[PDB]
Amino acid sequence: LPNYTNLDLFHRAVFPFMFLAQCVAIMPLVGIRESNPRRVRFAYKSIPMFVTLIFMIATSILFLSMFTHLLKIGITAKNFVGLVFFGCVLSAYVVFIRLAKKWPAVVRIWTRTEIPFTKPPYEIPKRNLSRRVQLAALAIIGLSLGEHALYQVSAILSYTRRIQMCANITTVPSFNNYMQTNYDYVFQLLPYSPIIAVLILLINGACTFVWNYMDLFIMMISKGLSYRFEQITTRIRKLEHEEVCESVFIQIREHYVKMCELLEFVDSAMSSLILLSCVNNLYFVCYQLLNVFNKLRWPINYIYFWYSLLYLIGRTAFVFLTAADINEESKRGLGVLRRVSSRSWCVEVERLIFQMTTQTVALSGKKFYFLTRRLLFGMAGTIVTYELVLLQFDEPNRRKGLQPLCA
Amino acid sequence: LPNYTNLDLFHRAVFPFMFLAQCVAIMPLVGIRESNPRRVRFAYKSIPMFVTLIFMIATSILFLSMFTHLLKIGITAKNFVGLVFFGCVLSAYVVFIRLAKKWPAVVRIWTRTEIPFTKPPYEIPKRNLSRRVQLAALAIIGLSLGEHALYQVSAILSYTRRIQMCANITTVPSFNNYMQTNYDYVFQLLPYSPIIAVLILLINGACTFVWNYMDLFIMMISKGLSYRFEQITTRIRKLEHEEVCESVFIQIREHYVKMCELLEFVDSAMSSLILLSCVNNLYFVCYQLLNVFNKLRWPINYIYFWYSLLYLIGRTAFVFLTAADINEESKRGLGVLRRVSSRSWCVEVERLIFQMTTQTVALSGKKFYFLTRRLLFGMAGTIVTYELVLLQFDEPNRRKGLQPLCA
Amino acid sequence: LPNYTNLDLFHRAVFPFMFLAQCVAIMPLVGIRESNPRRVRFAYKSIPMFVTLIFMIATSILFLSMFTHLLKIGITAKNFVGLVFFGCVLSAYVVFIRLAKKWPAVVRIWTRTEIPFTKPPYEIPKRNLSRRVQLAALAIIGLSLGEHALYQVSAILSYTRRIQMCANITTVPSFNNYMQTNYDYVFQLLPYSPIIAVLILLINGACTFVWNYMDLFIMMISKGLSYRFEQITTRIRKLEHEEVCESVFIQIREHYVKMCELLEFVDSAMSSLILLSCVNNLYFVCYQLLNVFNKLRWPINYIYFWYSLLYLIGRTAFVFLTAADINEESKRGLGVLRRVSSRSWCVEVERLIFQMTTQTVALSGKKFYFLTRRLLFGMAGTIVTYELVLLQFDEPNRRKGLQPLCA
Amino acid sequence: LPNYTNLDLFHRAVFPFMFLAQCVAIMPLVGIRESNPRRVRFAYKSIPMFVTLIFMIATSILFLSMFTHLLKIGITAKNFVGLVFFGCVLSAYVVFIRLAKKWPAVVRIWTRTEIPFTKPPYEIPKRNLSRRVQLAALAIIGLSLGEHALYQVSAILSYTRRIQMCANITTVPSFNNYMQTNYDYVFQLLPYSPIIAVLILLINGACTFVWNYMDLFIMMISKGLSYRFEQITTRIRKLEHEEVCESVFIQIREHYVKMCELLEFVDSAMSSLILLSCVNNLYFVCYQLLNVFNKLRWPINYIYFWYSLLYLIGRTAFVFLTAADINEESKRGLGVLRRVSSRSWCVEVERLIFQMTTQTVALSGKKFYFLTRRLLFGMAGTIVTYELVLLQFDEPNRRKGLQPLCA
Repeated sequence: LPNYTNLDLFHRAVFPFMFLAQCVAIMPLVGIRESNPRRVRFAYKSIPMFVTLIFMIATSILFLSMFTHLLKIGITAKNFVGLVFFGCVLSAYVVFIRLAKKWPAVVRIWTRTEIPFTKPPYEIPKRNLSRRVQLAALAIIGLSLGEHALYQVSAILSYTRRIQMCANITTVPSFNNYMQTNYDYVFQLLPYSPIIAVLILLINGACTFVWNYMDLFIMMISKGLSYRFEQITTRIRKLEHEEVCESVFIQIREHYVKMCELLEFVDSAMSSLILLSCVNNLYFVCYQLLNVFNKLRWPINYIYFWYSLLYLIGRTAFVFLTAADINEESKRGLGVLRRVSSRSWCVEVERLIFQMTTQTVALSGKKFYFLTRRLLFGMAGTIVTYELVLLQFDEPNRRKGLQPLCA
Repeated sequence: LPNYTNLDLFHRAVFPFMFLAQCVAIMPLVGIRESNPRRVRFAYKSIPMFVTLIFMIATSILFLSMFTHLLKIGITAKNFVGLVFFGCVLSAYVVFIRLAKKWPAVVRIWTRTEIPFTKPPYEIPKRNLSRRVQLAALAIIGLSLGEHALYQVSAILSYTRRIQMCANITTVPSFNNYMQTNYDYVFQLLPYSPIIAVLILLINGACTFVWNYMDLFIMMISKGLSYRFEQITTRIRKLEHEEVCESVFIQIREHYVKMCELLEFVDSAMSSLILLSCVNNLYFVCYQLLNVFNKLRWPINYIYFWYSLLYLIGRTAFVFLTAADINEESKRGLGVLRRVSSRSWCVEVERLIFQMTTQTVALSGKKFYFLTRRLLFGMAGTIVTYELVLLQFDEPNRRKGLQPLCA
Repeated sequence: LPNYTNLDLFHRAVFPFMFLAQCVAIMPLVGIRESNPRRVRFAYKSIPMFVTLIFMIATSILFLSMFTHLLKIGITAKNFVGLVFFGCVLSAYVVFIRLAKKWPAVVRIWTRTEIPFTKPPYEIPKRNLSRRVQLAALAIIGLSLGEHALYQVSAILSYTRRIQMCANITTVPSFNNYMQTNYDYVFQLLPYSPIIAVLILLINGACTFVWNYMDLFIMMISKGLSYRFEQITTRIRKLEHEEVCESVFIQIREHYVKMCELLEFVDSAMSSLILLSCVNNLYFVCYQLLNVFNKLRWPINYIYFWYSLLYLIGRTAFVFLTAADINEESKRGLGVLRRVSSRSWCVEVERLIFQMTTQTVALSGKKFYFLTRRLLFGMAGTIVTYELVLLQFDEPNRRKGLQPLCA
Repeated sequence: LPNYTNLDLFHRAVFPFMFLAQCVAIMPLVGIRESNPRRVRFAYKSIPMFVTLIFMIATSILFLSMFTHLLKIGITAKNFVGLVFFGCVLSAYVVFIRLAKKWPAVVRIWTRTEIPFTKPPYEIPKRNLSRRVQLAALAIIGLSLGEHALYQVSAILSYTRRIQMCANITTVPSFNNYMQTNYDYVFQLLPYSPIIAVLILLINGACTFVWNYMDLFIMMISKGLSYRFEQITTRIRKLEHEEVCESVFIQIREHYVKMCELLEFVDSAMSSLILLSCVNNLYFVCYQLLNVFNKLRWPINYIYFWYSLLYLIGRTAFVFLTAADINEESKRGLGVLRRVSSRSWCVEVERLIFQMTTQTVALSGKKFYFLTRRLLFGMAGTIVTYELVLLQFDEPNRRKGLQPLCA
C-alpha cells in the first residue's frame, strides 16, 4: 500500500484544519488525523459527536434567546439578521454532520483516485496541495479572527463611550454590564452569571468560525480537485510539440474520467453545504450592502462594518472563484489538445476533446447551479438588482439617522 | 400479446388515480380501469363526459358568482385571486378534456415503448413504478386534504369567534349563517338552500382537488418517464467494467431513442397542462408570498396560511423536480458511457453519447421552456425579484393592519 | 427555365401583399407583380419611389405637427407615445426602402434555392405556401382594419357623447369640429381644410397599415423559410423505416445547407426590420399594459383599448412564433435522423446531425438575438418585470381617475 | 527576418496611437515607435515611466481635491460621479502600466502569429489593418475632442451668462474667477495660480483622453484580431466550389488554432482593462441616462449633455461590437466549411468545424463574461432595468427643477 505519511494527498493537506474545525465540533469524524484515510470513520458514539451535540445545544439556546428577544421587542428586517445567522449556523452543523456521514467513502475514493497523480508523468507544481490549502485556511482564519476582534473592539468602545460621554445615567462600565447590555437577548431568558457570559462569548466565536469554515471547506475541496485537474493540464501541455502515442492519450482520458467521477461524488456529498453557503452569503451580502449608506457613530464602527462587508464579499467571491477554477482548469487542456498533430490524432483524442468541451466540469448546488465565473458574474448582477430594488425599502430607515446617544 | 394484468406498466400504476380524478370529472376517458390500455377510448357521449359537463357548469356558476360579487364590491388585486382560481380550474377542465382526447394514442405508444423494459437485461428497481406513483399521489392527496381541512377549520373558527367575542350584534352561529357569510359571493346571485350549500362545498373541494391534480398528474407522468430512463441508466451501469459488443450498444441506443420519442409525444400532449400549471403556480406563489408579512387574527389562521404557502411552494418545486428527473437520469448515463474502453468503443457509442450530450431530454411547456433544475432555480430567482418589486406595492395594504373584529 | 406562373414559390405567394403594401408605398420595387422574380428591380426614378416619397413627406408632416403640439402642451410619457408611433412609421419606411434595395438579390437567391423543393422527392403539404401566406395576411389585415374601425368608432362616439351630454357649451357636432378637436395637433400647425382632413385620415390609416405590415412581412418571410424546412423534415420522415443510400443523405444535407445559406441571406437583409419591429412592439406593449388599470368613460373605449392590446400582444407573439417555427422545424428532423439504422449510418448523416444540433437555424435581429421560443418566453418575462417596476410609476396617474366630462 | 517597415502588421498600425497615448503617459513602453516589435521593452527607469508617474501624481491630486470638496459639502450620488471618474482614470493608469509590463511578449507573439497571414494564400482586404485602426482612432479622438470642446463651451457660456444676466453681485467675468468657480474643488485645497489653472485644465483633458483611450485601445486590439480572423474566413470562402486537399485544411486549422492562442494570450493580458472599461461605462451610462429628464438652463447645456450621452453610448456599443466581431468572424467560416464536398471531407475539416462550433472565440473580462452581441443585448436590457428601477430614486431630484440663476 502507498505511504500516506509523506505523499502529497488531499487528506494530508486538509486534515489539520478538519481537526481544527472538530475542536469547535463542526465535522465529527473519528481518526481524522490518521495518515491513512481508510481509518477515518463516522460514529455517533464518539467524542466528536458529543462535542457537536454540546455545540448545537448551545447554538440552539442562543437561537431561542434571540427568537424570544425579538418576539418581545418585535421582529424587523434589521433584527431578523441575527436570528438568520444563528439558524444558518445550526443548519451548517447538521449539514456537516451529514457530510461526515458521507466523508469516509468520499476520502477513500479521493485517495484511490489521486494516487496515479502522485507518480510520473505527473509532477508536483511549485505550490503543492498542502501549501495551497494552508494559505487559503490561514487567510480565512486570520481574516475571521480580525473581523471578530474588530467586532468586539467596536462594541466595547461604543459601550464605554456611550456610558462616559452620556452626561446622564452612568451605570459605571464593567464586564457584567457590558454582557447584560450588548447580549441582553441572552440574559433576558437565562439568569446572568460570569461563567455563562464566557460561555456565550465562546459560542458566538464558534458560530462565527463555523460561518467562515463552510466557505473555507468549500475552498479547500475546490483546491484539491483543481490541483489534479491542473496536473492533467500540465501533463497535456508537456505534449504540445511531440508525436504522442495512443496509449498516452488513453491514460490521460482515463485519469480525466476518474477525476470527473471523483468531482461528481464530491459534488453529491457537498451539494447541501454549497447551497447553504451560497444562499446565506447572498442574503448577508445583500443585507450588509443595504447598510452602506447608514450612518454610524464612531470611526471604529465604520471600520468594523466595512471590514466585515469587504471580507464577506471577498470570501463569497473567492469561494465561487476557487470552485470555478475546476471548470477553468478542465477547459484549459482543450487549447493544448486542439494543437495535436494530424499524425497523433486518434479516436481517444476526439473522445477527450468532446468530453472536455461538452461536459460541465464544475461543482454544483444540488445541480440547481454550477459554480462558474458565469455564475459569479450573474450573482453580482442579481445582487446589484436586489440592492437597487431594496434601497427604496431602506430609504425611510436611512433617513431616520443616528439616534441620540443619551437615548 | 403481453399480460397487462401483472406487468409493471405506467397505465397499471396510474389508472387508479386517473379514475379517482374521473370521480370529480377531470379526465373523461372510457375504460380507464381496463388492464389493456388499448381499450382506453375517449367518447363525448359517455358518463365521464356528462359528469365533466356537470362539474364545468358548477364551476362556471361559481366563477360567475365571484365575478358578480367582485363587480358589486369592486375588483382589487386581493379579491381577484379567487376569480383567478376559478378560471384556472375551468381552464384545467378544458385542458384535461383535450388531454383525454389525446390520451388513448399516448398510452398506446407508451405501452408499446415500455414493453422492452419489462424484460431483461432491464431490472425492476427497489421501488417499482406503481409504488412511486402511489407514494406521490398519496402524499399530494393527503396534503391537499389537510390543506382543505385546515381552511375549513380556520374559517369556521374565525366565524364562530367573531360572532361570540363580538359583544355586539350576535347572529347566533349556524351552518346557514356561516354559508351566507363566508360564501356570500354565491348566494348573492342564487337563492339560498341547504342543498345548494352542500353542493357549493363539494364543488369547492372538487376545484381544490383539480388544482392539486394538475400537478399530481404532471408528477406521475414524469415518474413514469424517469422510470424507464433510470432503467436504461442502470443497464448501462451494469456494463461499467465489461467488454461490450456492438449489438448491446445498438439495443441501448434504440431503446433510448424510443424513450425520447415517447417523451416528445407526451410533451406535445401535455404542453398545455404544463404551461397552465406553471403559470398558475407562479401567480399563486407570488400572491401568497406577498401576504407573509400580513397580520392575521387567530393562530389557526396563521397555521392555515403557512401550511398552504409551504404546500404550494413544495408542490411547485416537486413538480419541477420530478420533471427534471427525466433530464438528470438521461444525463446520468453519460458518465458511465464515457468510461467505455477503447476496445468496446464504436460508432454506436459515439452516436449515443452525442445524443445524450446535445439533446435536451426534458418536458417542456409548449417548448416555451424546459423543466430542468436550471428552470427551477431561475423560477426561484424570478419569484424573489417579483416579490421584492411587489412588496412595495403591498406596503400600504400591509400597514393598514387588522380590521376591528366588531366591524 | 422553370415556369414561374404555376410553381409553388415564395414570390408568387407574397407578391400580391407586397403590391398591396406598395399601394401605401411601403416597399418601392418595380415589377413586383411579374411572375419571373428576375424582373424585380429597385429604381429610385420609379412610380413606387415617388409614392413612397409622398408618404414619407406626409408622415413627416404628421410627426412635426405632433412634436410642435407636444412642445406647446409639454411632453409627458403618455403623449410621447404618438410621436413614437410616427417616428417608428418613418423608420419603417426607411428600413423598407433599404430592404427593397436588397430585395432583388434576395428573391433571386430564394427562387434558385427553392426550385429543388418544387420537384420530388419533396411534396407540397396540405396547406401550400400561397395558402399559408394568404391566411396570415388576411388575418393581420382584417384585425388591423377592425382595430382602426374600432378606434374611429370609439373616438367619434366619445366626441359626440361629450358634446351631447355636456349640458354646457355645445359646439354642435360636425366632421369639421371633430377633425379640429381630435386631430388638433395637426391643424394647430396647418390651416384647416376638408381636403386636408381626408388626407390626414388616409395617412393615419396608412401609418397603421405600415405598423402592422412590418410584422406581417416578417410573418410571411418566416412562413416561406419554414415551408422549405418542413419539406426537408417531411422528406427525412419518409425514410424512417428504410435503408437509405449515401446519395440521399448527400442531397438532403446539400439542400439543408442551401436553405441555411438562404436563411442567413434573408436575416442579413431583414435584420433592421426585425430589430425595429421587436423594439417598437415591446415599447407599445409595455405602454398599453401600463394602462390596463386606467379608467375609461364609455364601454366602446374599453372595447377598443382591449381589442388593440390583445391584437398587439398576439401580433408580437405570432411574429416571434412564426420566426421560431424555422428553428423548431430545423430541429424536428433531428429526431428522425437519430433513428437512422447502423447500416444506413455514414459520414453524411453525422455531418447533418451535427449541423442541425449545433447550428442555431433562426432569424435574428442583427444577431443581437435569435427569434426562438426561448426568446419569446424571455420577452414575456422581461415585459412582466418592466410592467411590475412601471406600475409604481403610473400609480399617481392611475389614482387621478377620469376627468370631468364637461372639463 | 521579415521586413517590418512595409509589412501589414498590427504593431505598425497601432504604434502611432500608442505613442500618442504615451504623450499623456498612458502605456509607458520604450521603443514603441520602432519598426521591429522585438525592440519594444518595458522599463521602470525610463522617460515614459516618469511622465506616467507625473500624470498619476496630478490625477491623485485632483482625486484628493474632489474627495475633500465633497467631504466639506457632503457626498451625494450626483457629486460622487466626479470622484468615480478620477478614480477610474487612476485605475486605468495602473492597468495600462501592467499592460505595458505584459505588452512586449504580447506583441512579439502577435507578430510571430500574423506573419503567415502576410503571405499567400491570404490577401489584404480592401481596408487594411492600418486604415481600419486609423479610422477608429480618428473617430474616437475627434469625438472626444468635440465632447471636451462642448463641455468647455457650455461651462464658459453658463458662467458668463450667470454673471451677466444676474442683475445682482457681478464678479466681473475673468479666467481667474471662472477657474475659481467651476473648479473650486481644486483651489479649495491648493492656492490659486494661473499656472496651476493651466495645469488643471491640461490634466482634466488628459483624464478625458485616458477615459476614451481605454475603449479605443480595446477597439484597436479587437480590430487587429478580427483582421486575421476575416483573412481566414476569406481564404475558406475561396474554396467554396473547389476540391480541397487535406494539406490546405491542415494549414487552415493550424492558423486558426494559432490565432485562437493569440486571442487567449491577448485576453489574459487585457482582461483587467476590459473589466474596468465595461464597469465604468455601465456606471456612467446609467448615471447619464438617469439625467435625461433633468432640466438644464441653456440650449448649449442640452447640446453638450446629449452629445456626451450619445457618444458614451455609441463608444460602449462599438467597443462591444468590435470585440464581438472576432466571434462573428470566427463563426462566419462555419457556413463555408459546412458546404465542403463529401470527397474533400476529412478528419481535419471535422476537427476545424467542431472547434469553430464549440469554442467561444471572443475577448472576455477575466472570463467573467465574453464580449459578444449576446452580451451587448444583455447589457442593454440590464441598463434598461436599472434605469427603470433608478428613475424612481431620481424622481424627487427631478421634480426639484432648475435652481434660481441668482442663487
